Amino acid sequence: NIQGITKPAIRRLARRGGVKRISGLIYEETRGVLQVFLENVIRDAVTYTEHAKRKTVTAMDVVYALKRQGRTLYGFGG
Amino acid sequence: RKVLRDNIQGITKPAIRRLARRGGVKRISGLIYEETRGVLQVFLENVIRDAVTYTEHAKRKTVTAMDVVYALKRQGRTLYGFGG
Amino acid sequence: AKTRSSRAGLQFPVGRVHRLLRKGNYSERVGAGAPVYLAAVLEYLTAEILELAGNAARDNKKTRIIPRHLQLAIRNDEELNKLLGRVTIAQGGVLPNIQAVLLPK
Amino acid sequence: RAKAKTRSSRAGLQFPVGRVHRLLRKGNYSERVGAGAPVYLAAVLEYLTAEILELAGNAARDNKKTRIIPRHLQLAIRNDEELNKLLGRVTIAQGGVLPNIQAVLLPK
Amino acid sequence: PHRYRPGTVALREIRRYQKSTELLIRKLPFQRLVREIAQDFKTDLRFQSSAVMALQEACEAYLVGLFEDTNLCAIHAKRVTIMPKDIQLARRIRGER
Amino acid sequence: KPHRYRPGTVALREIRRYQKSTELLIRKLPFQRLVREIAQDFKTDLRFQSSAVMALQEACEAYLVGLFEDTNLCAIHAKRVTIMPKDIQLARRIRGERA
Amino acid sequence: SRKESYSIYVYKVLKQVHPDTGISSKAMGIMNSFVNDIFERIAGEASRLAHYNKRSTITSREIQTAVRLLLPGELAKHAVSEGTKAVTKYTSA
Amino acid sequence: KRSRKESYSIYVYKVLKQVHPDTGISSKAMGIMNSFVNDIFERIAGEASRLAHYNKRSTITSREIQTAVRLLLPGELAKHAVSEGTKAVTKYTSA
DNA sequence: TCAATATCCACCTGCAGATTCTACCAAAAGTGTATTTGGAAACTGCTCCATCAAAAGGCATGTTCAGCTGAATTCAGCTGAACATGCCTTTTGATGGAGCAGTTTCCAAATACACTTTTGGTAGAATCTGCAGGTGGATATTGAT
DNA sequence: ATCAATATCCACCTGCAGATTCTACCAAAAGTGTATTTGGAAACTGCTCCATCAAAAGGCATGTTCAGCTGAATTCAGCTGAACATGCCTTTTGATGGAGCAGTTTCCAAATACACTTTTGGTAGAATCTGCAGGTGGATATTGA
Ligand SMILES: [Cl-]
Ligand SMILES: [Cl-]
Ligand SMILES: [Cl-]
Ligand SMILES: [Cl-]
Ligand SMILES: [Mn+2]
Ligand SMILES: [Mn+2]
Ligand SMILES: [Mn+2]
Ligand SMILES: [Mn+2]
Ligand SMILES: [Mn+2]
Ligand SMILES: [Mn+2]
Ligand SMILES: [Mn+2]
Ligand SMILES: [Mn+2]
Ligand SMILES: [Mn+2]
Ligand SMILES: [Mn+2]
Ligand SMILES: [Mn+2]
Repeated sequence: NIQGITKPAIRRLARRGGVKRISGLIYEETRGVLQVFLENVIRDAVTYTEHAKRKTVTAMDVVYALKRQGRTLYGFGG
Repeated sequence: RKVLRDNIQGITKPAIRRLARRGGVKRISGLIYEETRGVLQVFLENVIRDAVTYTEHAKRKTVTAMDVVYALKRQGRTLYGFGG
Repeated sequence: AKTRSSRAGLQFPVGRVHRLLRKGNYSERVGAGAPVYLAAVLEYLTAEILELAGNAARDNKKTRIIPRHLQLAIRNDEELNKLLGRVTIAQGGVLPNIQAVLLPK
Repeated sequence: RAKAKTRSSRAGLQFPVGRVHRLLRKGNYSERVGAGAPVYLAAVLEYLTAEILELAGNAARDNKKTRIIPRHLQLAIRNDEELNKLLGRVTIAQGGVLPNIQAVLLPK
Repeated sequence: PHRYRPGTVALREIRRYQKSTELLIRKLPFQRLVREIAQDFKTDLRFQSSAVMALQEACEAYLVGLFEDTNLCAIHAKRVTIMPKDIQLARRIRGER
Repeated sequence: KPHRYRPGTVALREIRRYQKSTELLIRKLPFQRLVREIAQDFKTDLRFQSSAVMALQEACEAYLVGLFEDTNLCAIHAKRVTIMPKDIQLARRIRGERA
Repeated sequence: SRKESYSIYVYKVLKQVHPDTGISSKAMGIMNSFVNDIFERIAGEASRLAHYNKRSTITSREIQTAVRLLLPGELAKHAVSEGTKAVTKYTSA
Repeated sequence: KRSRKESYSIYVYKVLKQVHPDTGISSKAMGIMNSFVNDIFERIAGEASRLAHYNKRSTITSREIQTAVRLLLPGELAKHAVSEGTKAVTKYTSA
């Protein structure tokens, strides 16, 4: 399912990053990182969720989580 | 009090090499010394500035070790051992 | 009769800032000018970003400030960039920049 | 009246439930503080200082020392993934660094 | 029958993407991925479309930021190709590893 | 025919040595003057708790030591073994200190 | 229900620098995050300051010192200005 | 005169004897231990606080301190911390 | 340099989705009074910071020398970009319906208060030892041959 | 391989610089009795959020060619480590004078309470508008010959 994050997109991401030449192994490497990122943040959000005794993760739950990871995001409530 | 100047040379080549060693550095380029003094300069400045601000706001003429601790934590370099 | 904001010569809700400073457990008691001062500073920085952002828009022959414009406004100013270095602006994109060693010939 | 028992003893803890409870109030965190908020917070702090003194005191034994010092506290922390990640941005005065040398640096 | 030399289109894509801002991961897949991990933490959850968007923005930002530090590491090694070594190196200095 | 350690052997000896110790490595007095010089260039007639000058040295050495590790990681990545300014600046840039 | 924000004020301050310019809502979102953030930073720092100094109250004095520790060299100057000014006025009326 | 100043030294020490009866803690080492106790208290207290605020709740119950603890601590460290927290609490309330 | 294939850049043009705009209500944000209290003055007890003196040797500073790096080249094997294809997974819109954040009150349990007694801590004494700093003697490493 | 030259490692001492254990107040827990306040809580209700279609492109998955990028291998000037001589200056030890934290007591400007009294800011619809996005048409930028 993470495989869903296609080579082409990982390619685009790198491009905006200023990368000109990608190594074949860069793909499976990126997915791993991407997963660890989504796992650490999603886990945090859901904890905030579960705390508010809700069954719905709200954008604030992400924002708050993201702020705990030192990944402050602007545009969804703070 | 005599005038203080060029004290950043107090950080001798011997010393900086020693530090690199604890940092597990085998071979040291010749320019590393002046670069290091540069980095240390800024590190100190940034940490003293903040500490000395915590002092002024306390109407004090003495920089307490706590000022430095609060200063360091603000800088993201939490220190243990003086905090209390 | 007159709102503290209009009195402080401010466009920001002094009264509101004050309520919050009180609400968000910061101190036990809140000075009477802190809500003013703080609201002054907040307004300033806001005006500071908006002008640089609006200037970013005019340079794009656009008259409405979008996120791109706020990202280009910030990342291009040492001060604002340092103050917001660990913040990410959604829909902001990135400053165009390509490392030399990557150019042709 | 009745004989004074401490909340700590009621809780089966060594850390000061009373003191922790006060620090909570006087600390400007929330407006009101539940009864089991200081009991739970102490318990966790008591558990953690015990998890690192166990590890620290071993580092001390491994070095023929009977008195734990900062070095020991460092090796205790920097060797336990869990604790190291936890204190991964804290620096221990007088604690040194862990003995580690990149391979490519040794003679061949 | 024309053909652009290796790297040229690549630079073009760099110029095109640093200029735009649209998200670079297909929405569906991503959302499916988010929900998949979420299930592993608490079951039968719901997601504000905006919370999913929040995550994809954050996540794409992260990845791009990391691709930059990575590229700089590849250049340091006198290369122009980013490879696992580089993401690794960068992430370690970043202190995520 | 005097004995002579091949270059790089004393280094390793010094590494193995300093990682085992925890003593500060910069001389106290030289470093106290640097603190006092820098400080007074922000505000005058300042005074320092002995404890405070120490808090700062522990902090700097701690910082420079740890910086050198990343710096060594960089040199190495360059298929080198000698740290050079390039390395320190790449570390600090990625470190997010000053990109 | 009600869900207050800085929107009006942002937009108000906007017309004072670019009466001619408008603003996407998405942009207005980012502008709030911003004010909330900085508001939180300064407030939090001011909160600590009082504590370090065992003071029961956060005054504009903390809010200033808090702004110096928090804002980049040049930005801080102006901010301290605007703040000191905005108070001096308010208080003499 | 020389106003007294609180510490966590006493308890760090008690706990020390609990795990290593024969081991003693130096002074600087105890100096660290306090920083740690304080430091981690602050982290938990704050998140606990922040958490309550997010949920328009004026009180920090033990339930706050718990979520706080799961966000702050990692892996087992958290699991054990909670086991211990919960335990120590019901025992308290359970008379 | 000449020639050809694609890119890019402009100036328009025209809906379509957002945006300013045009009205109205509870929740705040001022007011007027009364009460309460934090932390600024003033003063003074006393810690401890800045200094100065002196002696001793641990180290920083400079210099000689040459091992073995880092920086250059050269070279070609093959990893990864540019492409033309082929087709299926994602994007886009409406429903339709169920789950569920969000309110809305009740109110039994849980906190905050006021302050009165009770002790656990903290600040110096009095009492103790782990081990720093030395010394030798194995053991283990390096580096020449 | 084998010494010969050093450096490292371990255990054996033992006074004393710090860590323990005592002792003795008193700041602040713990007890009680007495007002708030909190936030679960059984019902209810309009959003939001999944599901389900259901087509249409895009956009991604493939298999080709070959350009040129990354290593591997070989070189070698000279940078940087090791070893030494020389003697500077940081350390160590102490003793002193006061600059200034800190501990106590006064209380007055200032912040908090309360009770109301007005004004706003947020919430829905109501009238435009700014670009996005598509369309030539004209130089650009590449790249091959
Ligand atoms: Cl004030
Ligand atoms: Cl509780
Ligand atoms: Cl790799
Ligand atoms: Cl360099
Ligand atoms: Mn044990
Ligand atoms: Mn008082
Ligand atoms: Mn000399
Ligand atoms: Mn040579
Ligand atoms: Mn080499
Ligand atoms: Mn070829
Ligand atoms: Mn007792
Ligand atoms: Mn020894
Ligand atoms: Mn004086
Ligand atoms: Mn209005
Ligand atoms: Mn357009």
